[PDB]
Amino acid sequence: DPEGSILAEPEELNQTEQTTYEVEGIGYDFIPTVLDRTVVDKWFKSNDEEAFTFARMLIAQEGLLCGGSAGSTVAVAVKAAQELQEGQRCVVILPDSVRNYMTKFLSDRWMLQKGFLKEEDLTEKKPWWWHLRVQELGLS
Amino acid sequence: DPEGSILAEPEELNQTEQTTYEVEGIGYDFIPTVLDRTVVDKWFKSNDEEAFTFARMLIAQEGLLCGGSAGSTVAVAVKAAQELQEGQRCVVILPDSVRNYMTKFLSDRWMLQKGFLKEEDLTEKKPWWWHLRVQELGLS
Repeated sequence: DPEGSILAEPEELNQTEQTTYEVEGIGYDFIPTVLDRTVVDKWFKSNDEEAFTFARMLIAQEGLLCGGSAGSTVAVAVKAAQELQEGQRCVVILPDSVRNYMTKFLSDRWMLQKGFLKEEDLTEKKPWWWHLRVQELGLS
Repeated sequence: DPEGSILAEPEELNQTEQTTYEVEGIGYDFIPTVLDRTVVDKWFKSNDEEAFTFARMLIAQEGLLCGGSAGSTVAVAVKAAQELQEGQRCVVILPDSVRNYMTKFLSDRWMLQKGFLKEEDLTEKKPWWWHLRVQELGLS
């Protein structure tokens, strides 16, 4: 359940100042009738930053063209499955595709504007010549 | 005695193929009537390249504004004087000043033009930034 929603229980997890989040399709300000919270063993809260980071990581490392909700699910799973051991199995549901987010997190400009990416993080992975200026080239 | 000239004795010293040299004021293709070679203990041959190098060294290090002929004398002095020990004294005659050679060896272009200097040899003493290009500067 993303931060800013009230679905997650116990209620102590929902104590946050903001109720606006960029992730789409999950989280609500009310408990839907169809939702049976009694069968959910445990709940985890997630934030937009980790969701989009994990979605990008999924796209780049596994080839799964998924959206933000999938990123949130995988981010929660990497924490929850720590209690598991070898020979056990985990399953995560990836709801939607990246077609609905082409100009959203899939775009670096949007993430930088929203603050989910930092110049330090973006440039740390870049090669040595990334910061050299154009004038250093041989050009005429 | 400069190379090409025949003032030096024994005659075996004067066995060289070129009869012309850049240095001025010393050396002739004949023995002057006033020259009494008998009072000279030893003779040395000299060339332009070493003479001008010492002349520049004299100016750059000893502060002596003397011509190439003075450089020739010192160029041989460092070789002949090696037989002397501490407490002994050596005297070198410096004929004339640098005034008569401004466009000559005093000019780096003239030395490079005559081949007495090499680009790699000359530039090896220059700072590390010597071979960088203008485009690398910050300019607007």
